[PDB]
Amino acid sequence: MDIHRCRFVRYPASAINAVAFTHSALPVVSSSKKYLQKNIQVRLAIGRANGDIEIWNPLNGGWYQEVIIPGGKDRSVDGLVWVTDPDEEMADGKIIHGKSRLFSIGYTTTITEWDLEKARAKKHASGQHGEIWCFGVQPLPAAQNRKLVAGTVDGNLVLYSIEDGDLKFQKTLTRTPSKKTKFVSIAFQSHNIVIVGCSNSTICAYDVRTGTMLRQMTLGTDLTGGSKNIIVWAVKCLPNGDIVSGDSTGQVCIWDGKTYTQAQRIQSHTQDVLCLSVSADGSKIISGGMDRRTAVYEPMAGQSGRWSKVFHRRYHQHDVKAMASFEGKGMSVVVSGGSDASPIVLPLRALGKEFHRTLPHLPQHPTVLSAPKARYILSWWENEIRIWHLLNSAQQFLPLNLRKNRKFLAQVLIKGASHITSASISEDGTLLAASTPTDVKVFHLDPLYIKKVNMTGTGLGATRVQISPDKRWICWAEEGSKVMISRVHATESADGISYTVSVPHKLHRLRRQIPKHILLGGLGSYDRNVSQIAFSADSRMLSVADLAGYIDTWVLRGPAGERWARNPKAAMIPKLSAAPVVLSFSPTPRDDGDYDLLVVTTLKQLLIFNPLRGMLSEWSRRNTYPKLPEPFRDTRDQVKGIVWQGQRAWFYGVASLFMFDLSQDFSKRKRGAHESGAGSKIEKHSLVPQRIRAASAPDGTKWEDIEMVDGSELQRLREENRAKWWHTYQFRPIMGIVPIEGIPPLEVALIERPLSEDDLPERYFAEGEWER
Amino acid sequence: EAVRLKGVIAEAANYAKRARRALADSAKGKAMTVHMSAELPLGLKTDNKISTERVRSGGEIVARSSRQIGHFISKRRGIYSIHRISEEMLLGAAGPTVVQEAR
Amino acid sequence: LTALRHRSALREALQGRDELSVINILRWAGKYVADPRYRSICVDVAFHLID
Amino acid sequence: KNPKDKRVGSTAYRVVSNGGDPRLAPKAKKQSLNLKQALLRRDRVAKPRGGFFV
Amino acid sequence: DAIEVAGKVDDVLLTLNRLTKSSAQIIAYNSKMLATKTGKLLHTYDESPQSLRSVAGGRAIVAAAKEALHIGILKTKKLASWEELAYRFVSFDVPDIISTFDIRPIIAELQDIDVAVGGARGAIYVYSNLLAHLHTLRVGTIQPRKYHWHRRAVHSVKWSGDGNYLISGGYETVLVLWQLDTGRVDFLPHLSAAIENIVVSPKGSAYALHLDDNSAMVLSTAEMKPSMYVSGIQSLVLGDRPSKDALVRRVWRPIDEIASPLVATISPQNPSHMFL
RNA sequence: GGGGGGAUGUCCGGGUCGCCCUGGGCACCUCUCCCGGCAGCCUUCGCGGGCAGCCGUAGUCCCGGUUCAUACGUCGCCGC
Repeated sequence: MDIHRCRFVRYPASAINAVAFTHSALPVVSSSKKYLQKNIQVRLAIGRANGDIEIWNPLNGGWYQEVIIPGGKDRSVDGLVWVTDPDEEMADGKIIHGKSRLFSIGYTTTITEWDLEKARAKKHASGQHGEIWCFGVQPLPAAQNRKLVAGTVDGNLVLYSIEDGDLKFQKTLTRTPSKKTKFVSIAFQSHNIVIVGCSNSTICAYDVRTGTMLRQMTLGTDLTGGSKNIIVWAVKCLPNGDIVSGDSTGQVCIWDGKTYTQAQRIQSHTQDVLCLSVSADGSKIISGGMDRRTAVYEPMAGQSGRWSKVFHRRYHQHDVKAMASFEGKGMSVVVSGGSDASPIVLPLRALGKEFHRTLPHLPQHPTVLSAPKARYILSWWENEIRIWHLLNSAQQFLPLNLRKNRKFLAQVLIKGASHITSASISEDGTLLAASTPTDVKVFHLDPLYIKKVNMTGTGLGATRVQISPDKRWICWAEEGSKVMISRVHATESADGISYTVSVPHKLHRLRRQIPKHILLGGLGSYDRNVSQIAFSADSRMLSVADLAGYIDTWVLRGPAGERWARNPKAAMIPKLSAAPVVLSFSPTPRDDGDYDLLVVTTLKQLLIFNPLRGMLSEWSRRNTYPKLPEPFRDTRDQVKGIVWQGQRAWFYGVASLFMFDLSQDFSKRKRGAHESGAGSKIEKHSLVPQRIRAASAPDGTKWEDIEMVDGSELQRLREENRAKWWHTYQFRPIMGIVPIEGIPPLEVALIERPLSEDDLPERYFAEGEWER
Repeated sequence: EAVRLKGVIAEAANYAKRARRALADSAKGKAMTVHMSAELPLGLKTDNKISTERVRSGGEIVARSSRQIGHFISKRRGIYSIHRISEEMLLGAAGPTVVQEAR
Repeated sequence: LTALRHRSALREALQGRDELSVINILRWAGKYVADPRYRSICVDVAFHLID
Repeated sequence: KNPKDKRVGSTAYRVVSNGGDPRLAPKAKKQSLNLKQALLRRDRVAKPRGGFFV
Repeated sequence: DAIEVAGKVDDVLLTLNRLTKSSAQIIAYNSKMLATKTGKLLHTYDESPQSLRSVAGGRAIVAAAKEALHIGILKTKKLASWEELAYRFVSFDVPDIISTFDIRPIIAELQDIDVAVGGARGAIYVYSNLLAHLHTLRVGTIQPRKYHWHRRAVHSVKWSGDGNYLISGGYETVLVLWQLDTGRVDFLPHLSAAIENIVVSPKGSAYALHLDDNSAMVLSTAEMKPSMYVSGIQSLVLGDRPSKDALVRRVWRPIDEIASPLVATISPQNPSHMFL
């Protein structure tokens, strides 16, 4: 295979500003209650400063980015708060989990509630006040009556209500006397007591019911530099009533909350603290601050309520802006997003015993596509679509000609205010389709000269887009769940070729059997939105694949008498175990007129479907998940995509690159280790002691090891039915592997994206905190 | 004028010698930044091999980790590069064929 | 400069400069390479700058 | 953007304007953003940005 | 140590002595046991032993192996008979190489100990509650607090009296004071040379430094001036204990060496003075 | 770096003309020991000695791609 390493695609990193998990803590259950906690959908929301709200799935240590909802130009995201209802019980003893909703603020006077199913904003709410800077939900004591409390710039604690899926501005609790008092943080002590952190060196404790002012904790000046006000950038509340507070001196102040006074000041960071996180029981404090520095705090032995800094470390690369913790289903993690666009997860209960993990800052969708016939590669971000031509092969180059070999060909600019959600291209590059969350537009390309081929009947936008390899069918996924398809008739004329798309002819999806308590509880029909859409090589067969593991296909029946109809084996095609992370058809056709549908899902689970036969291919009968190679079973990285050759399929995650020979069959990390949701165990340099040995028998020869704690016949039948795999890691920040032409030989564009200090925003330093 | 050209020929000799080492290494496939054309590069510089030893704080030395070596190699790599893999590579025997854009 | 050569850190002082700053240091070295009272320090910073 | 308001001298005739934020998201306030940015970098000055460039 | 044998407390000597190179053992001696030259064996451990100290009384003793630490609690209380002097020993690896260590007792019963191991990477680990973490097969997780200021190996770490302050001193010629209640440090930065050894008076008022350039000073706390000063001959010395920072393969490994003759004159008109 | 080999590709007299080889030019992989460094285990108080050794080059499950900087005591104005 032939590779072009490409680093000139400047994907603009966005500073991550907020994270929020669905649940803060799940109740501890043993092994005989795993059925009591299987069906709960914990999701992690991340808001980047380009208005980018993303949902990830922890996957017991999988960390797969499900959904990207982008906002328009000049829109940012400050706060993210999930609200989760208590566990309601059915009439027959079945359990209904809470219905979780997502709220966000955008440096506006507005709170926006996002519809996670529709993959867009649901409602806006605006009261007459300042622009909101911080907000939080009243926790449970009542049950049906929980309220958002938002502190803003002018000071006035506004109070919003959320009942029966409604978001309206209820009232204003108070406002501080001074107008220059700005509210920068908020966290709740109990059901009726709110703790707000205020930029006049103040931490006010208000009471929600009468809207009164219980007390006003204060802090002195900062004596490190000028700017005589300190600023309490974050507060949080321990379970035993005490309040932790990160401030602008790089301190952390522990306030006892029975009297609202300070009981400890701990100097850790050099510049200002930006975010905190608490353990679920209240033993560990995580403090992330603008010295790109994260510190871990534990109680001192002996006296009560007294904390001290165990250890600190520079995890990120820019200032650590936000973090949120989670402790449930045998996974104790805290995720911290900074300004380097890369969320780092850290194990909580085993912190210092297991490594952290930097999730990929590049998006999970490959976001790079190519028309291999025209040698066009293409990428997109906020409102522009960039197209490069390559003009040559590489056999010719097997030094001074490569600058001219690559070529910045085209930049398509999109009008309006929305952002490009998805894009796709024909094989010859003449037909480009781009979908915002409000529209979808076609561009005809001429070798440049671009024209806007108009869609009609849309106006609701779409989340996914694919084009037929014979350039006759534009299929898109509108509103997430509603898949629509459209014929395009290509009409020739003396000037050239023209294209006209018909009205969208909607095709219906299968009614799966799903219980009503599952449909209602959790997130509802959130996983119904389809993640990948894929044609066959001859555009006779389409398929879509959702977030749940259902893969629904369609077959084209002709006489334009062509129409897409449901495949009769689609009921036979089963639900996968998890989200299908990559799904495409084989380019090399079979012998029976059927197809080979290669589908890999986030548990590294590979398979190949015979869709018209509705069962697994015989290769897939032969090669079960325990027969995959170990360097593919322990990658800890979701495979971003695949590229095709005859019998070799190459896979690429974010850091890895594999090839598998589909023809043949097959013959470090430890499997049995029970770890947290982040990485493996330390082997060399850890603060915790590894080999604790007890010594009886004073002669020193009898020691003891003290542990530190708190289908056989199916394979017979399959072989009665009767290598080449190569891995590498030497392409580290892979964002796009895209094949080009011009076991067969094949060129490819490997578009990487390593970050750099010219790609991050700028640091800032006073006279006292110069780094080394 | 003898001491003039003594200085000149000394600096060009030492650059050609570092170039001998660097060309042998680029032939082996260590993938450093090598010049190709017949004129001199302006700064008479080459990229030496990345040492197997690092400097920790405050003054101790430890053996480099292959992870960090790969990090520095990906740093040293340029913008555009053709990196052809062969069947001997997929078998596990030989190395790749690399040409990077001459920065 | 003499103290920064006595401590082994003149390379450390020079290695992170910018274009206008390095033009300035070249300009000072050029102006004061003439005087034999500090031609030694001047040619040392000149060597490190060319390197 | 939105059309400016025509004044005949005593009254003001203006077109109401709400076609900006249909269902995507509201627009972020640049002044509040810069205000929070200033409170972040009260008196600090950035390090030199990059490598060797004018 | 001063321990009660039956009803008369007296000295017991605990010696750490080798039997192979990389191993050693601990032997206890009364005066009578040392007169007959037979001792009570306590524990033989097998990883390049450095030191051995003991908490007041003789309840807990601590042995400094290179990468590990051995804790020993005496098995029976009250020490009924002399022959029943046995220490159950627990061992565990400290993440660094042990340069020095100081223990302090949480108390006439010994409730707990709190140890500070200054490790030659430049770290100062604080293990909070060792006996309460090791009395109980299985043990709960322990996690040493890391205080890192020095660059080279710290030469001495000691707790100061009431236990608020963790004072320390290394090769950077600076007596640092870790506040340990807040997160702050405060320090006496400019001595003459490397801080080789420190101690605290019985009262918490006086510190005492043994300075590497053949010196010692008794300081009064919060006066921070040398109330007592003693200096010696300060020549080149081939030290028997080689170095505390020659253990971790620095850039220039410091060697016990003499290169050149000492430059020294006896001055006339005051022959009792010598310039060197 | 040296000494040597086993095997990779090549032109000049070439050879019945093929397996390749000798004479010249050679670049790579493999083995071999001596060179420079590191570590462990025994003997010696040490000086030294003995033993099976690794590293001298390249890209990772995640990841050390870390951890680390030197105080107070009093400020200002003018003169020699």
